[PDB]
Amino acid sequence: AGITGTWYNQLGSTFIVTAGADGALTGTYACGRGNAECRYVLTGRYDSAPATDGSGTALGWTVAWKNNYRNAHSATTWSGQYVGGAEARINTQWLLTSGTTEANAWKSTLVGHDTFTKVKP
Amino acid sequence: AGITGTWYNQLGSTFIVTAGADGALTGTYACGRGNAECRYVLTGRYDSAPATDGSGTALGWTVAWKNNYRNAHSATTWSGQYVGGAEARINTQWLLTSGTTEANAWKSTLVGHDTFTKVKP
Amino acid sequence: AGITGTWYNQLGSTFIVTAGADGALTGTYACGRGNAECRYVLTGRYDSAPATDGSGTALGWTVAWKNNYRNAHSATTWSGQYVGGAEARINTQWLLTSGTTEANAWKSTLVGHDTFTKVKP
Amino acid sequence: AGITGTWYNQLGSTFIVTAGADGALTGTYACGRGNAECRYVLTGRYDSAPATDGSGTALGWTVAWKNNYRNAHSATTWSGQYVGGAEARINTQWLLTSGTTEANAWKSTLVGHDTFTKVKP
Amino acid sequence: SHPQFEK
Amino acid sequence: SHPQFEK
Amino acid sequence: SHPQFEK
Amino acid sequence: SHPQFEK
Repeated sequence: AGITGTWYNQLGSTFIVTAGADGALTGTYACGRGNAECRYVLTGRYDSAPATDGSGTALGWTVAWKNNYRNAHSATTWSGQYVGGAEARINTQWLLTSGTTEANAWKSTLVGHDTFTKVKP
Repeated sequence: AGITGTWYNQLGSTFIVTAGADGALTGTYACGRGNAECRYVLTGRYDSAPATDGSGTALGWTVAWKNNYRNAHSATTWSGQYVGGAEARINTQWLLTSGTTEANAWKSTLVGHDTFTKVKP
Repeated sequence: AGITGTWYNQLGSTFIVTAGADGALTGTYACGRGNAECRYVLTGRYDSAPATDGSGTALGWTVAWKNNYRNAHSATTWSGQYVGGAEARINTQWLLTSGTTEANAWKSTLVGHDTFTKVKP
Repeated sequence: AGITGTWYNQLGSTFIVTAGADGALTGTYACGRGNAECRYVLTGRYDSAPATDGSGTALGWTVAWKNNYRNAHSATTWSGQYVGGAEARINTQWLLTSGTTEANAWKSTLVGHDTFTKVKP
Repeated sequence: SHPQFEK
Repeated sequence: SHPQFEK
Repeated sequence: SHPQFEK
Repeated sequence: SHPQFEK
């Protein structure tokens, strides 16, 4: 599907993903340094039979920010689409939610965007 | 973790999820009617060792809107937190992205919110 | 347009707005206590010739969180629609952005939703 | 405040804004062609006494998509911050809400991001 | 309509 | 199309 | 806390 | 800081 492989955002974070025949996404999200301490599990889904009209391929994934080294009590979803071609990209918007008390719910969820490319920034 | 089970949004859509010991979320998202044609795979992650200070438990999941019956060329991520107690809820914001041509990228991603409860609306 | 007047969110914050014939929104956003220290200027726009097909009326507004008492170096936009009837409401999603250094841009913008009614929560 | 003037997004839309001493934003949003038919009123607010620690200046504005030529029954808020320097920019996330019937509320609000610069794309 | 919201 | 994005 | 949510 | 953005 052209999705499988290593992707880099413009801050130089990386994730590696396997797109399954079935529509499964599985892999790992890491800081650009790539040490164990900054790797986290990533699971999601994608449209495994996209349009052939030049549309992108819709996907999303989640990372819970807990590994064997660290727990940020939070989780980020990226929602977006894969766009193929000589300059493939994955264009995304994300929601980072932290666990809060009900008082602090107002500040629970950050929003932002990421463009992933096959080559580093 | 109190997450495993059936959840209902205020429109009466439902998902059933298994929270794994490891932080895995797996299950199915369905229309309130619940027929095969409206069931879709759901995968995500959650914080499997949340704070014990009365904070919620952060999670997220993705559904690609393709099953054996239908392909809406799109995918929704829910980002939020699980709040336990006699009236448990999962408070969420979501991003629905459709595959588009580069011209139509502007209209690619809808945003909204869902509150899931253990009991129907 | 049914928009002019006092609105209350579910946390009991309030804003008072004047909808101008021209599409202007002007007024004040306050904490439920309503003291001077928690009042802020609000300006926005609305669709002054909405559809008559039972659609809502689209609007939005901004509050910069600076008054004579306080500067939170931040600003919130509410984007939504006004829905008339015996139980009028304004359904909204908001973006709260704080001024940050470029390092801290990731945490610059919170997202959430508000429902405003004519009667207090 | 360095905000007053003409800004261009990466699609080549433009807005011209006057930042008032008081924190007012007023001006016009246009398509890159700039004809009357594609100009719309813009009003918002900004932090008129930002931090001096190298933080950006928080702002937001709204455009209701109605002028003398066209009514798209919708309104967009941009929430973001102004970052000064030789390469000034305004970094933004936006919410475009259309008036809908209650059935169609799900598709009422699009989300996206814009970077404005002093020079065209 | 869209399956996220169909009855 | 929508005037936020028209040329 | 933040004035959008203060009582 | 947060691991989504740490170097």
